[PDB]
Amino acid sequence: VYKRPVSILVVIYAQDTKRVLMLQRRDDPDFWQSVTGSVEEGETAPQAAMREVKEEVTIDVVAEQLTLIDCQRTVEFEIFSHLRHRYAPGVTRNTESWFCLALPHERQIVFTEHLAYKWLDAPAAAALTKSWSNRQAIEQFVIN
Ligand SMILES: [Co+2]
Ligand SMILES: [Co+2]
Ligand SMILES: [Co+2]
Ligand SMILES: [Co+2]
Repeated sequence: VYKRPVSILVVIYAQDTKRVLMLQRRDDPDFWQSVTGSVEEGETAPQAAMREVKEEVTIDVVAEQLTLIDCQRTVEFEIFSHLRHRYAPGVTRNTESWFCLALPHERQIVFTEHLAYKWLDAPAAAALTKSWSNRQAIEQFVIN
């Protein structure tokens, strides 16, 4: 089915080390990223963010009393040519809203959508990712 061109990005990082959790995509194994996901019909961006965090890295934010922060930033970017097939005909732009999630410590991650995970210092995570928006979010909200 078609992916929706409205998405969320959740930058996950550990408060004590400031390392950033990066996840290896299955459709593009060269693409490491923070948690991203489409906003589905009838849900809000924060709902989608909490849902994708539960689905993709098995972290439940309500139960753990963690705090999902809305970064109050939205960007729009061109969908990678090789991934665009997943969107409806004529759709080439994706609009992405940013969130930040601070864990108290690095931890062991069980993932579902990805091939592997790594904890990296923020500059390295930032340089590693293929997504300019993911990079920018790490730079502005982890590094400062
Ligand atoms: Co995703
Ligand atoms: Co999704
Ligand atoms: Co997902
Ligand atoms: Co999905």
